[PDB]
Amino acid sequence: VASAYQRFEPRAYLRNNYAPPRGDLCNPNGVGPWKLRCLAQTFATGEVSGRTLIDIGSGPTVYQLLSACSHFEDITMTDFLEVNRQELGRWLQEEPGAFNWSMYSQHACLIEGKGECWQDKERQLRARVKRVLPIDVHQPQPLGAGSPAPLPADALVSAFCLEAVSPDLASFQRALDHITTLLRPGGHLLLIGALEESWYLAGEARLTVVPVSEEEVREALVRSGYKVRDLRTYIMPAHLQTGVDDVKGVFFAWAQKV
Ligand SMILES: Nc1ncnc2c1ncn2[C@@H]1O[C@H](CSCC[C@H](N)C(=O)O)[C@@H](O)[C@H]1O
Ligand SMILES: N[C@H]1CCc2ccccc2[C@@H]1O
Repeated sequence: VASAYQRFEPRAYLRNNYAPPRGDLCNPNGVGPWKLRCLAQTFATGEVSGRTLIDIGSGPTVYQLLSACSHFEDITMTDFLEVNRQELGRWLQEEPGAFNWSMYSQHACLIEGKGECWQDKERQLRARVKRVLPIDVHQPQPLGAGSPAPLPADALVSAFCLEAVSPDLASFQRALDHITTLLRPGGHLLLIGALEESWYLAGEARLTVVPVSEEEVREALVRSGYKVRDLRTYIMPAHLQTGVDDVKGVFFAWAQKV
């Protein structure tokens, strides 16, 4: 798969998944509002706390950290591609042509409901993201040996990565074992991913995906040494079925390392 991700277009991917219709957060029944709600509700329990946190396979997105950022002071974002990391930095610095995550930032404020303004939220996130590093979940030591990243992390967040870089179940399983080592025993893992998806586009690139079920994700979290605190499913409605992929649903898992 690694070679397929070489033709990956960050802007095409962002437009396919974070721009209307999926990027229209006005409909409370959309996938965006759901993902944000899961993340928000989870961090609102105050069980996922700590000093450091790592985002595995950040890609060119930041929504996966909006609620998280206020509970951890050292945030590490990662990704296998220079192009993505470049895109991340473009938003982190507020340079020209960064992607606009304001609609997302705003809804995270809505959902959390602490009266915070979206600029302060975006400001906090940009402040707590200390670094954007390269990563390969396939290497049994994903980040490397002398990674500038604090290890082990207190928590982990990963959205649409593992199943999007694994040819089959076993690879998905090992990939989890790999990143799972980056997590402190007792730490927390927040995994978001596609259910029963087998491909999705990113411009000229056509990525292969491993179709997984909710049950298969659960058993994989256990086999990796986690206590599944929560695991819910979102069924992709017709209006959000657009051709950019064949995803059937989206899963959210809150897992704690034994
Ligand atoms: N071997 C590998 N290990 C880790 N990440 C990889 C990888 N191969 C590709 N990736 C990256 O995994 C990402 C999958 S797309 C997911 C993007 C983002 N997390 C979101 O929620 O939308 C891409 O950014 C891709 O570059
Ligand atoms: N990889 C894709 C899979 C389908 C999907 C659906 C809603 C939100 C994100 C995504 C992933 O980026």
